[PDB]
Amino acid sequence: RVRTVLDMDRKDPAKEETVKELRKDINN
Amino acid sequence: GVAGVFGGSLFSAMHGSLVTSSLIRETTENESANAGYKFGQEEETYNI
Amino acid sequence: IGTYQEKRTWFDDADDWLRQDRFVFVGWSGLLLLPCAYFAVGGWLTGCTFVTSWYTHGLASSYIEGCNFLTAAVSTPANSLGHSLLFVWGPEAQGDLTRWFQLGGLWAFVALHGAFGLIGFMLRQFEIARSVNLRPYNAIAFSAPIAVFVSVFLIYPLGQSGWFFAPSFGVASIFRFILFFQGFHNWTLNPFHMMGVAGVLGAALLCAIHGATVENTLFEDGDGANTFRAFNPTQAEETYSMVTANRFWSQIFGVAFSNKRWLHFFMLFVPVTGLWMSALGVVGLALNLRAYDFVSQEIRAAEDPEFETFYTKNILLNEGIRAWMAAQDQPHEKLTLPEEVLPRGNAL
Amino acid sequence: MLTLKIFVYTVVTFFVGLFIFGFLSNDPSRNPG
Amino acid sequence: EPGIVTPLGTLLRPLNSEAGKVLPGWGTTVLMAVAILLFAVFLLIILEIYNSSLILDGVTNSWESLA
Amino acid sequence: VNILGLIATALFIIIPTSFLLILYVKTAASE
Amino acid sequence: GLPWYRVHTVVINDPGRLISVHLMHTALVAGWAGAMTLFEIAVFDPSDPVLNPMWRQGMFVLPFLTRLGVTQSWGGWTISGETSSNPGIWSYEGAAASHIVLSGLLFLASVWHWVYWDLELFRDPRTGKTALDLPKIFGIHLFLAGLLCFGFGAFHVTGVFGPGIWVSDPYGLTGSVQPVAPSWGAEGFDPYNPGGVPAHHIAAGILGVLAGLFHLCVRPSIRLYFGLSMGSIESVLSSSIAAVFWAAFVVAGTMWYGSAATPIELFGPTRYQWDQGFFQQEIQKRVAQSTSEGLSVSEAWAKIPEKLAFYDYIGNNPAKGGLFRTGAMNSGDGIAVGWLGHASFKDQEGRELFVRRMPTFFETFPVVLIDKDGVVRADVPFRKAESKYSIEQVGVSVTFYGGELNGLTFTDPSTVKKYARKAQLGEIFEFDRSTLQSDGVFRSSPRGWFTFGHLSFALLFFFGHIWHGSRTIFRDVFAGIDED
Amino acid sequence: TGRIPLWLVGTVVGLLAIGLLAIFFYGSYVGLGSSL
Amino acid sequence: SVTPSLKNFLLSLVAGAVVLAAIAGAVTAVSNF
Amino acid sequence: ERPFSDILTSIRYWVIHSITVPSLFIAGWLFVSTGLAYDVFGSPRPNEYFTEDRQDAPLITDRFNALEQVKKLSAQ
Amino acid sequence: PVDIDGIREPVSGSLLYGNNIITGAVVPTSNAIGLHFYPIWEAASLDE
Amino acid sequence: RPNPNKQVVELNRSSLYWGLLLIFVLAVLFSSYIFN
Amino acid sequence: IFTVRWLAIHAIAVPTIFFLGAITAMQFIQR
Amino acid sequence: MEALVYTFLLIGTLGIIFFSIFFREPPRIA
Ligand code: CLA
Ligand code: CLA
Ligand SMILES: C=Cc1c(C)c2cc3nc(c4c5[nH]c(cc6nc(cc1[nH]2)C(C)=C6CC)c(C)c5C(=O)[C@@H]4C(=O)OC)[C@@H](CCC(=O)OC/C=C(\C)CCC[C@H](C)CCC[C@H](C)CCCC(C)C)[C@@H]3C
Ligand SMILES: CCCCCCCCCCCCCCCC(=O)OC[C@H](COP(=O)(O)OC[C@@H](O)CO)OC(=O)CCCCCCCCCCCCCCC
Ligand SMILES: CC1=C(/C=C/C(C)=C/C=C/C(C)=C/C=C/C=C(C)/C=C/C=C(C)/C=C/C2=C(C)CCCC2(C)C)C(C)(C)CCC1
Ligand SMILES: CC1=C(/C=C/C(C)=C/C=C/C(C)=C/C=C/C=C(C)/C=C/C=C(C)/C=C/C2=C(C)CCCC2(C)C)C(C)(C)CCC1
Ligand SMILES: CC1=C(/C=C/C(C)=C/C=C/C(C)=C/C=C/C=C(C)/C=C/C=C(C)/C=C/C2=C(C)CCCC2(C)C)C(C)(C)CCC1
Ligand SMILES: [Fe+2]
Repeated sequence: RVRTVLDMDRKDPAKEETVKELRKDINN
Repeated sequence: GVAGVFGGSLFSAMHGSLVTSSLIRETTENESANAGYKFGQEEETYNI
Repeated sequence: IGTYQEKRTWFDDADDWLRQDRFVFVGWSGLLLLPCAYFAVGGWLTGCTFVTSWYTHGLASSYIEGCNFLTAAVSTPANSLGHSLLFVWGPEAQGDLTRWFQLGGLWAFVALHGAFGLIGFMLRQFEIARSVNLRPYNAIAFSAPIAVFVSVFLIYPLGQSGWFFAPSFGVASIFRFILFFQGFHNWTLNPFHMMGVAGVLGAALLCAIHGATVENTLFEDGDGANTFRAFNPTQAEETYSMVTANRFWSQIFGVAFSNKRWLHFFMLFVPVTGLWMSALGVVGLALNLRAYDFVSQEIRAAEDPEFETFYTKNILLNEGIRAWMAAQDQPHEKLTLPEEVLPRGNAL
Repeated sequence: MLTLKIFVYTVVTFFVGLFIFGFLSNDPSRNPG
Repeated sequence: EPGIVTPLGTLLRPLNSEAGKVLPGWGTTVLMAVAILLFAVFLLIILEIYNSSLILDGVTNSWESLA
Repeated sequence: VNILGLIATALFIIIPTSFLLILYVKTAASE
Repeated sequence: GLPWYRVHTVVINDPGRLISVHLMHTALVAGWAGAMTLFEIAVFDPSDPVLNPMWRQGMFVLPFLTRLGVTQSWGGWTISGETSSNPGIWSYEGAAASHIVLSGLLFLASVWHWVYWDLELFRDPRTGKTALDLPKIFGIHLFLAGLLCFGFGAFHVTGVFGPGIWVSDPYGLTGSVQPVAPSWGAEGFDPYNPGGVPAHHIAAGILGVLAGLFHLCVRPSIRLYFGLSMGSIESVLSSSIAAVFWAAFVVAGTMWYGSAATPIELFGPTRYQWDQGFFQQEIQKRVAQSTSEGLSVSEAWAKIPEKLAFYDYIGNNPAKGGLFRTGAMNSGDGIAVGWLGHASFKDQEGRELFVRRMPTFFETFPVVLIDKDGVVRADVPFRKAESKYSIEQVGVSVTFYGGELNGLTFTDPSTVKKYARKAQLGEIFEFDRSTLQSDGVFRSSPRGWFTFGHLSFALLFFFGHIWHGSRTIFRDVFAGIDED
Repeated sequence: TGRIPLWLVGTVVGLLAIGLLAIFFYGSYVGLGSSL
Repeated sequence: SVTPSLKNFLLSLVAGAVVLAAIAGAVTAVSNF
Repeated sequence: ERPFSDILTSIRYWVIHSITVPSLFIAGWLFVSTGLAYDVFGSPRPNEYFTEDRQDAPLITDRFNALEQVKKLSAQ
Repeated sequence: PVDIDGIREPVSGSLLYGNNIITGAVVPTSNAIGLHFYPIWEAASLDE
Repeated sequence: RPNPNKQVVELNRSSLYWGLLLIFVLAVLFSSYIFN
Repeated sequence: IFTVRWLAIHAIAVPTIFFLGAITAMQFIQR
Repeated sequence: MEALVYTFLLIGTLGIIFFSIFFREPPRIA
């Protein structure tokens, strides 16, 4: 089971432009 | 100055194109049109 | 048409009406030029007047916000929208005109309407030249501005991550675009902007030289000190001495034109070639195929800590531009660079 | 270095004198008109 | 001069025979306009899908479509 | 680029120059 | 007295010598294809499909040969990395030899069609003057083109008779030439869906045949005949130039953005995979899934394929290149030898730190190590005086999981700074640069060069459309004008 | 149509245009965009 | 239809057809006066 | 077409336009002053750039759902 | 090389000292000179 | 029997000078980048 | 009247005057 | 060796300029 929140919180520091951050951003 | 160089380019292209287009037919095909003009033509070779 | 004209059709009536020589020639090309160009210019004016860029670039870029003619600009949309066409009915704005303004859709509106307006204007030049039976050299010349517009406002943003890196329609925004190109692409060192600069400066030189030479080799043709009155539009003789001009420039400069047709073709030719070369260079930049560095000099400087040229100093300047402009120029990157990582000289 | 300086002074004075005394020698009458 | 006569040329003559023949009026220009209109709409749909301005039900428009 | 660039520059100088010179010589001989 | 830029107009009114010169251009193109294939095969290293694929070595026609089905070679090596049991006559060398022999045959045919220019086929049967029935010619050649398009779509690519085309997984790890089933639904217009390629080339092809049967049966109307200047070959030239530059724009766009027809195992990754973290997200998702299974970090990273990590490197970004940075990607950066592993940076507190990756725009990027909550915790400062987030001050240590350095931890500040600088570029790899004397600046992948070349050609051919079409419409006045 | 001579119309329109430009500069020095 | 974006696209096609027909009808009406 | 000099020197033109040019000018002044310009074109007022929680510049950071994002980022 | 900034950091601008046409230049006078007149005979030697 | 469309190319000396100047100026411009 | 020139003049005049009024009103805004 | 190539190119350009000035084709009047 993958923690999507931690996945996004790992991609954001290395690359804020990642599609992980931008997808469903208003939901956050 | 930028407006001046851009206008220089624009007006150079515009004037050259207009004069080249208005160039009256003194030379037919199979050769360059520059042969129609002569250095001592002492006349306007283009329809102003 | 050729064998016979057959019968008059409704197309014939439309052509006859559109081709009338009224004050503003509409023509068939008008149906594409007038609406598109009108909407492009009106959109630019509305954007520079009322629309803001607070949600797109986090910048105030309208008159109603306190900007003047220099700093107001129809800013390009946010980078997260990528290369979305940003239709007012699209999946982004979803019909909300106010939010469509807020999202930056006005930039896409203006850019697309302007592109089709340029197409319509070249079509207008072709149509008018065909009507008066002239070789359409001015449309061929106008191909160069179309190439520049296509390569800068369309090809370049499409090569990048989105419309965000396109030139925003404004004065200071264009200046930002220029400095961004210097900092990131090292656009000055690119031989294609070199050829474009040479073409534009040579075109200005030719304009000035031809004007001055004609105005200073005029035949008398009149008794007034105002030489402008001594000219008739329908006269056949040339108003200036070509022989005198040729002799003057031959003895001053070394070489001189001897053919009016060649002279004016050269005047047409230089700026068009310059702009086309610059457009090719901008395509290369769109792909980030930048002429950034001379690897031999970089390697020599790395091995030799005392070898310095103006090129290396320019590289340092580019590095400074990039580092100090990245944080606020590209907000989507979220670059919170501490002041200790920004490159900086001594005591400055 | 003194010899170079005096040589350059002589050359410059010669050319400037030629200029000054050439524009004086009835120059305005040297037109076709 | 009459030219060169060859078996292939004689075979292929009818294809190039009727050069210049036209139809009176506008002919099938209206149908051409309809076809051009439909093709423009089709290209618009394709560009919309690729540009992601037209989200479709079964279209992902991403590298995940390789799966 | 020590040799490959040298060959490229040399060919770019030589080929068009030879073409132009041949054309000019042919023109001047014919007319 | 033709000027040098008008010489090739001598064949404007001569159909036979037009055939001859077009044959000569075709022969030259085929000869270039064969010669380029031979050169590429000569200078190609097939030993290591991982970390040294075709797009690393600057191969340009090998991607297309592999894309359309040609995979093996007479040298005993396969582009997929297996052994060539029987490459057959359609190896890379076979294709090169075939295109070369075709070039020679076209040269001979060009000579013949040049010598015997005055063929009666080109004479108008009624008037006796030379003429070409351009509508009928377009009908015939369009019918042929549509027939060939349908044949290629239905038999090739589908594998009914042909071999198929290159199909890969979304992450470009396991790709090969496979038959493709057509996609008849809306998903056939998904650019990244391979099934669109057959179906399109089927349906469009069918239409072409029908379109041919129209533009071959129905003569154009008089108003349209004179309006579009049908009957002048230069009008055809203008329209063809326009169509070809349109196609060039389309192919350049579809290769820069990537599609089912330009796989990353043949042309390399796109810049939009680096920009959006296409591979980084997948790698981290696999690592997280393995961790959730109970594995340690070392095992989870050891489970990562090296090719997937290699894709997650900014050196493979096509937009990290130079116009005059020539040659193979191996010429700028060394030949990849192995994956060092994944570098995890941790401060003396134990807070995990991530190195900010270099964006595609930046030639040089400062090194910053960022907290999970997007708070800068360390960096390699430019001003070592009174620094605030220095490596030594924060005490950052780097531990490598997987790869060559597995379970190795470095704590000395120099090594940590070096590895953080390397990690800002993506995954860290070992490069052998002595072999090719790599200078150390990134080159561009073949997809970048293709896009640049065909975009420049597209612009120049837009000018060609403009010029040759203006000459078409204004033919009467382009010999000169009679004043007003 | 000789009434209201064209030079008078031109002078009045030019005065209005110069006044508008002066108002724009004044607004540049006060209110929004005045840096205070 | 199925997707709201598709419905918006179709309505955009309808609106563009409407404005194009308006331009054509206007030019026809003015040509026939 | 009447020459521009004849029209611009005609009293009829001026008496026609002296109630319409000021009407357009006053319409524009009212459009700005009554707050309609902000309402329709969405430019925030000088007291609406920053909200309670957003004390920095906004960021769209989303392709779809950008309508909702810009609506929640804009002044409420 | 020429010490353009007067900080004893010479800048190379000639072809013989590893420059190409694009980077090569005639480096401006040293900042230590300022606006002072600097003829050849003023310098102690050609090297200076 | 001979092809009537035969034409002779001409190149006056001014065109030769223009071509040589173009070639050498392009070489000057691009040689720095080719050697890199 | 309502000729083509009338439309061409009034398409760039009425919006121009409206925007001039708008900008003049903007000149008298206090933050 | 690069300096030699650059010098040769500059010398060639200057020689072309010299020939185009002093060995030009005379401008033929009429
Ligand atoms: C397949 C496309 C195509 C074709 C069939 C033609 C055909 C023709 N063109 Mg055109 N043209 C094209 C594209 C094309 N052109 C494009 C894209 C442009 C924009 C750059 C032009 C711009 C152009 C101009 C300005 C003129 C023509 C002219 C002509 C006519 C004479 C050409 C000639 O003899 O020049 C002779 C060519 C040479 C002496 C060699 C020049 C060497 C060039 C500069 C570099 C060499 C290229 C390289 C070897 C091959 C790579 C090209 C390839 C990769 C695309 C001829 C019928 C002339 C004309 O109108 O006739 C009256 C003319 O004035 N063309
Ligand atoms: C559009 C077609 C095309 C494309 C996309 C490519 C792409 C590629 N080729 Mg290739 N090639 C082509 C056509 C093409 N080629 C043709 C027609 C030939 C026959 C001559 C070759 C022969 C060839 C060889 C022998 C090699 C390649 C190689 C390569 C790869 C190295 C990158 C590169 O090109 O360096 C950079 C390209 C450039 C710097 C060219 C820039 C273009 C400038 C702007 C032209 C300006 C010229 C200027 C006006 C004249 C003055 C210059 C003068 C001083 C000399 C690359 C993927 C190399 C390789 O990878 O080996 C496998 C290799 O060795 N190609
Ligand atoms: C910044 C430089 C620049 C500008 C502003 C400019 C402007 C113009 N050039 C024209 C013509 C020409 N330009 C030519 C050559 C050149 N022009 C050049 C540079 C320029 N030319 C150069 C360098 C050359 C040399 C190649 C030729 C040969 C012609 C003509 O024949 C033609 C003419 O008759 O001149 C008298 C005019 C016809 C345009 C028109 O109404 O389109 C129709 C209106 C449209 C398409 C709407 C504009 C939409 C644009 C594309 C996008 C939106 C732009 C905003 C509204 C404004 C943003 C402003 C900010 C960026 C500051 C126009 C005044
Ligand atoms: C006292 C100062 C002396 C220095 C002046 C130097 C003069 C330069 C003249 C060279 C022109 C070369 C073209 C020859 C060809 C030539 O000139 O033929 C002479 C030609 C006149 O010929 P026609 O009028 O007969 O042309 C019609 C023909 O098509 C056949 O009728 O003049 C021109 O084409 C325009 C003048 C050149 C425009 C200036 C050239 C700028 C290039 C500068 C190069 C920079 C190099 C820097 C060094 C690296
Ligand atoms: C966007 C959009 C639209 C369109 C709109 C339009 C088209 C508008 C128009 C607009 C306009 C059309 C505006 C105008 C403006 C103008 C102005 C704003 C003015 C300016 C001027 C000035 C500022 C002046 C200056 C000066 C003076 C003061 C002094 C002397 C000199 C001079 C004259 C220069 C539509 C519907 C599609 C819908 C969607 C959106
Ligand atoms: C005769 C014959 C034969 C054959 C032989 C051979 C061996 C052939 C081959 C040939 C070849 C081997 C060919 C090739 C060719 C090549 C080409 C055709 C290419 C060219 C190139 C180009 C054109 C390029 C250009 C450029 C550059 C340089 C730079 C950049 C840009 C560009 C890319 C544009 C045989 C036996 C069959 C028998 C029968 C007869
Ligand atoms: C450019 C031009 C124009 C015009 C415009 C305008 C807008 C004008 C205005 C003008 C003006 C509006 C002027 C004014 C004048 C005034 C005067 C000249 C006065 C003076 C005063 C005095 C001298 C004295 C003072 C005093 C004192 C000292 C003390 C106390 C008392 C008193 C205050 C009395 C036109 C359209 C015609 C057309 C042509 C061109
Ligand atoms: Fe003139």
